[PDB]
Amino acid sequence: NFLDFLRATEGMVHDYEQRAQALKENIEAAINKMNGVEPSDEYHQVKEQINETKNYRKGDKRAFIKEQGDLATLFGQINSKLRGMKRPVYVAPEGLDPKSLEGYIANISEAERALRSKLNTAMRNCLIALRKAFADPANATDAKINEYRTFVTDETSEAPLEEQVATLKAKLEELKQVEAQLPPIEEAEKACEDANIEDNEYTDVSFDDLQFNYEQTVSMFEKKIVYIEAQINEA
Amino acid sequence: LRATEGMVHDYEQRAQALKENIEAAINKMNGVEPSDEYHQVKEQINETKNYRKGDKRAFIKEQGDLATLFGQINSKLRGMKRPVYVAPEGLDPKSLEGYIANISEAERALRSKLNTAMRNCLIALRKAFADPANATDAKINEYRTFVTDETSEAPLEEQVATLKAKLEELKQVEAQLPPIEEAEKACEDANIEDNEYTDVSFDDLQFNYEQTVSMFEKKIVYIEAQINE
Repeated sequence: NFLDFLRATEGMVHDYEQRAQALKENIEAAINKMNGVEPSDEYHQVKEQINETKNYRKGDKRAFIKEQGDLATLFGQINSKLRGMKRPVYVAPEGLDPKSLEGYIANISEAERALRSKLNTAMRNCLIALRKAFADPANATDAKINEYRTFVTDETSEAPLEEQVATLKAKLEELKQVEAQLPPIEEAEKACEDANIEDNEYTDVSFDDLQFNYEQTVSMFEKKIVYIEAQINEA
Repeated sequence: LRATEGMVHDYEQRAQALKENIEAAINKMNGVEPSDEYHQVKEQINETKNYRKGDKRAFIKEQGDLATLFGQINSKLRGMKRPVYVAPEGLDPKSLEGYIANISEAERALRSKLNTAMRNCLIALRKAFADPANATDAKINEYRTFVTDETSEAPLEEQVATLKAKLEELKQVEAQLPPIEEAEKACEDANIEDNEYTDVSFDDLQFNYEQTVSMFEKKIVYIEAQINE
């Protein structure tokens, strides 16, 4: 009968209006949350921020999209039933019609892409910083060792043997100071591996290359001092 | 006496062997052609890292050992008031140091070669997903636009048929989805975590298809309901 139809279509309108408003408020809260995110400059924080965007993509993002489509269906259904009964058309409140709701879906979709893009930028810059944090002192220390490598491999001295030995011992003591500068360089490399970094355009040395260069250079100094002191004992 | 004879023969044999080993390793590196497939390029990069901790260390250690040995020989000869030992051409410690310099440069050049192949590889993997994903997303959205348009002045039986005809067209899309999921899995195998070239994941696309189909089905049902009323 006619009063049942009117009551049923009124209840559908009441359900549509309440859900459309709730959808709008929910999208508004989620888009504001996205736009409020400030990307970190620390690796594990950015990775969690990126992981947070995946919770939206798997959760409310689908909930919003489904509910917009469900409401667009319901709006069409309401007006379908009204047309069939020669009733006035149903007009949703301003900003709550299905097309407005569709536009809010596009709004948060834009905000979602924009958030993801700035998080990806912050992640690449974080990785570039981690690379440079290893490269700069690694390049410094490698060049410093190589200076001492050049000295100990020079065969050109015509100085008396005792002066050669004193000079070699003094340079070795200098080089040995480098040993204390290595632990922080290893730490920087480990931080790179913690971020799963697998290339470093900024250096051509690994920490093991550096540690090994130091140890071998020190040993060459030691062995040269020994054999020159053997020469001095033979006189 | 014979100590120096034996060290010289040992030096010259080892200096020559180091020269030839570095030379062969350089040729090998210079001859690597970067692959275009992710797993191959990954394994090419793997081998440079194994050179880095294998023969690279062995060549560097041996160059330094031979510099030391050349030093020991001449220290012994000077103590004995004898003339200095001069290595054969190309085998002196400075030449060996230059061969270390040479292979270091070949290592560097190859490593960047492989790093760009890997970058372009991950780009191609991203595009292999993005291009069909973007195309299918637009296609689904075309049918989403159709079913959410309520401008039809036609008999209900005719709207139902048109909606069923459009739905059947839309269901042709489902067969396009499995190749797109495999393109995503291929990205996940290369540990790709970002895609600048698309705004849609595979689950986004699947969901859009599932919801758009369902909106057609529900619109069919409530117009069919109006037909018998």
